[PDB]
Amino acid sequence: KAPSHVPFLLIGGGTAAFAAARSIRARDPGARVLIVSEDPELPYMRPPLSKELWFSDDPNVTKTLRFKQWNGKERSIYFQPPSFYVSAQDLPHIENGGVAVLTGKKVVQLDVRDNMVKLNDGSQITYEKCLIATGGTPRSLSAIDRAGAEVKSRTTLFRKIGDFRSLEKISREVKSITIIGGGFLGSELACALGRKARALGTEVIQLFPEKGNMGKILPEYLSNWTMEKVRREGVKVMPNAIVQSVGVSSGKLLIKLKDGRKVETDHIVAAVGLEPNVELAKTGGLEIDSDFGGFRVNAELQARSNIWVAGDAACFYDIKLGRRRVEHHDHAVVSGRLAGENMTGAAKPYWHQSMFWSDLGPDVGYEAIGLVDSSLPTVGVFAKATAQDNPKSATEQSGTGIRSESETESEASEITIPPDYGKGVIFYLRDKVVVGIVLWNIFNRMPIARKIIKDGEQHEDLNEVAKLFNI
Ligand SMILES: Cc1cc2nc3c(=O)[nH]c(=O)nc-3n(C[C@H](O)[C@H](O)[C@H](O)COP(=O)(O)OP(=O)(O)OC[C@H]3O[C@@H](n4cnc5c(N)ncnc54)[C@H](O)[C@@H]3O)c2cc1C
Repeated sequence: KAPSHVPFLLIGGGTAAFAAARSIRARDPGARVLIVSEDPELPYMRPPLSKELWFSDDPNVTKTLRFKQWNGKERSIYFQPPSFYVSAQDLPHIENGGVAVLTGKKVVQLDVRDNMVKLNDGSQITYEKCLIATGGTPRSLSAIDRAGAEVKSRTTLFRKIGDFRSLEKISREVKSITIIGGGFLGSELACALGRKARALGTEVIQLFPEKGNMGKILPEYLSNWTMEKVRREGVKVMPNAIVQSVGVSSGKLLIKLKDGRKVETDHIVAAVGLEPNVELAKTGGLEIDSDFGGFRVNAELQARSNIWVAGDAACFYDIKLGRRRVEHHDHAVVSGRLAGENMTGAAKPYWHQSMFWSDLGPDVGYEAIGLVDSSLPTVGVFAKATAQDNPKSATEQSGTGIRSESETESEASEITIPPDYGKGVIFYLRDKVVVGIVLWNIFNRMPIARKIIKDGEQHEDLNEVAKLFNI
């Protein structure tokens, strides 16, 4: 089925590859683009898998994957209808070109000098320009790694459609599920599973070594508030939990913690970060970053004269922060688009400041930008929330749940300071300069946050700065 040659080859069929395909076709209306995708699905967005797809009373949603946004309006998880793609066989000579996807196929060898890749089925494909957009593989716990096949078979590493379907099934079938990891994803899943368990009368546990949810990122006040929110959903949250081992004890999973607590459960979900998919660097002879992970690229996202990297797999040069890798939807879209533009001769640098967002449900959301690390000095400024300061209202206003879309990618032109907390802004500092911002239930203000960080001025009074965020 695979053609012998394609002008544009995109390795991996995720968010970054789809953005690049769209960019290439916009700039070159007759372009011929092939996406090679190891997963059996056509390109789709990930955020709904831990969010709106769980907030449903319709059993058909697991089959269609057409979810309802917080505003009640339906959207498909897929970036475009399957009929918008051309067949890989037709690609070389179909009038006006198109975008094809080879699903269920892995690129296993990259030969840079020969502009060639080899698939797992032995197929050889040459390219003129290549994007690596392979994303990452979920990290496991060493305690699970060392526990043997039975424990492993009863642990979900949450990333794909397949994991959504298998976990949604498990949540209807078993009595107890344990999430390991306190980050945004672990916490989203805790809230999603918690809501399911309430209707079924079952148990959800979330455990992590930090003092509270998102403890590596949020300062203690807001980390603690989040833990209480998750507890209000019915979830048993266990902070200061260091996993010693995991075994099977008369049919149940048994998690032993260093402090002496034991946790008995039916299934485990791990959400403890990501290992960038860099296997192709071996045969490709490409440099990887041993400190931050990922393929090292220049300002234009090039690994080689005709090889670019975008999305989760890229270790890029952040304009403010230096060598960096992120796991942001926004980054995958903007870096993928830019790769596509540069593959069609734009030669433009990656200067975008990537934003991140998380919704715990329709009532609580976060946004983040820049260097966000709870070990840094911070200043938090908080206020009571208004009726509009929640993900649902933000989605009602914008028409979308993908916040990188509603926020805009832009930075504000100017930021003239105007002359039971439920929202706020948190500034992360270096010598009175703001290097990162977290927004709690404040929407449509990311351009202001980008402007503050880009300008890099010293600020005498952060309480004045907070007025820009309507605090
Ligand atoms: C459940 C979940 C929820 C998330 N929610 C948010 C959110 O709310 N906000 C936010 O900012 N970010 C969120 N993220 C992160 C965001 O989704 C990612 O940053 C984004 O998916 C990265 O896109 P990508 O194209 O780089 O990688 P991916 O989407 O991982 O795509 C990579 C693809 O390449 C395939 N592949 C790998 N190797 C090969 C190979 N050799 N040959 C062929 N194919 C290969 C993989 O199977 C995969 O399909 C979430 C992530 C997850 C998993």
